[PDB]
Amino acid sequence: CHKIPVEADFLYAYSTAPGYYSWRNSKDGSWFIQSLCAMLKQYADKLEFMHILTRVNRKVATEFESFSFDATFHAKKQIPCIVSMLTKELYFYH
Amino acid sequence: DNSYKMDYPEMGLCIIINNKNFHKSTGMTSRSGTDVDAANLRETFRNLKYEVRNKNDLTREEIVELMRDVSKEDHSKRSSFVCVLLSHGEEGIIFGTNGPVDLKKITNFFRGDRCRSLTGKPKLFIIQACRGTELDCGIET
Amino acid sequence: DLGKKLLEATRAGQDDEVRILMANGADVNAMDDAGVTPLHLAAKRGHLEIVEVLLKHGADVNARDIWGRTPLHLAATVGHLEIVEVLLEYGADVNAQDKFGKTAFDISIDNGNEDLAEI
Repeated sequence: CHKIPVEADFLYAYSTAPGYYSWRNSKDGSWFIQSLCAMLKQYADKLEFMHILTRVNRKVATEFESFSFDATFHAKKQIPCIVSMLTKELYFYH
Repeated sequence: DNSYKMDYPEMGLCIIINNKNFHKSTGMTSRSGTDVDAANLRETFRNLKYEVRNKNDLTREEIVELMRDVSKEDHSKRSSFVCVLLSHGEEGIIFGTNGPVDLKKITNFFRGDRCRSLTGKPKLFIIQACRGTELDCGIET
Repeated sequence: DLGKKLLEATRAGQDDEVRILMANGADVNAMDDAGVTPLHLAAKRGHLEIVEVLLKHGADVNARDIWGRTPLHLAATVGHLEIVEVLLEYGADVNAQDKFGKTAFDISIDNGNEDLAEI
């Protein structure tokens, strides 16, 4: 009989790359969730999910930089990490 | 076909675990701004027609129990499943209020063979949590 | 935001500006996105009197930055005996470990500070 892997059809949308800290702001929230929500609001009716998550990657990568009064933590950057075991395209407007 | 079937009667569950405050014994700081995330996520996913369920300040045991219970629900009328994790973290790890949970243990409940009403359906785990303490210094564009 | 200006004044060592800002209701436990508080800054930059005025007005003696470091860790790194003592008096936790498993005692050993290790 035909089977699929038990690990198939999972997507893990990580806020950050393996090994890395994940940045948050006290008033606006985390960089990743901000960008994810904003990109879903703008593109959930226009783009496939992977392409929405790619806009999130760019938004987080380009529009955010850490501010710290401690130079150790200042001017730091963040890339999210899309991990897809999906077998199909995902459109929210279907 | 090339696209997941998304015209089931329901879009699916959106489980949000929002851990802000942590036991003194852990030595973990309060996660200021996480409520802003949780509210933002509920608004966003409810507008996408997801059935949003917010859980605040869950212990490691509560997280596991919740996920086991949710995976044992009838998802047959649901197109997909979403789980959002907002907590402290380490590589492969999400924190309950009282200590670490293995992310693999959480997601295993939803394996194709263990959650049969979600077999063949997209299972989305959105993980807002540290994966270590490493900092990206960046590079000029 | 007064909380930003407090962090700013604390870092620059402006003891007077620190006092003025607090009188206007500036959050003594204000944070940047790395969890760095005025107490962290005052301890690191060696501003003893500022450390004392922050703690007097309820500064979190065991606040942690994103690397799990407390003001006691930072005071230990530069080796400021008086700040370490004042921090300890306000209930700083000697057993507190950063995300790298280091205590203030462990930093004093690595810096070769004999006077600090005993305290």
